[PDB]
Amino acid sequence: PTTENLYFQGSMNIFEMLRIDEGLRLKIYKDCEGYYTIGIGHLLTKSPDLNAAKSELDKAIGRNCNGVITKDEAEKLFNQDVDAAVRGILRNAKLKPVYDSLDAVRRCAAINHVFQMGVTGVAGFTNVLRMLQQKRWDEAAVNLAKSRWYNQCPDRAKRVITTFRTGTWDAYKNL
Ligand SMILES: Cc1cc(C(F)(F)F)n[nH]1
Repeated sequence: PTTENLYFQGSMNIFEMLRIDEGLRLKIYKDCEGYYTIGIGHLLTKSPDLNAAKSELDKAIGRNCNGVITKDEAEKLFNQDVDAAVRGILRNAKLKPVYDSLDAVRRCAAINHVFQMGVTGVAGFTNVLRMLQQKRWDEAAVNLAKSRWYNQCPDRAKRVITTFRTGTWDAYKNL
């Protein structure tokens, strides 16, 4: 690896990781599962009612948005959502010990996974949790690739799975 390649891990963190997986959109859109989304992966609601999504947006941002936000507002919401996912892991009796056992890069993959799926969803991968704690990375990655989370929307999940496999940032290189 070049001097520049060795610097690349210092440029990657949970914010950059999720920014790649979720993208950045300033207008309400439907995600791969058809849920109204905005910003960097902010799920507004699971209701099919666009009006509900706009109401949630205005609540979340604190002004009359009519379905559009600024980059700065997207980033604020993004930071709040990342903090929520981290807090969700750390207060959970099942996730915390697994997360604690992980290296820094795999901890990012964990926060990412919880950001995407929510705490109970993630805690439901009983076997994968045990595999991660036991450093059975290949098996963990194979089992993650069976999940509806990955299979329903592979492009959003694939990088995270690879990261659980390797504990490196390689999946986020050369976009
Ligand atoms: C499958 C899984 C476990 C985890 C965590 F949060 F580290 F426990 N995140 N994703």
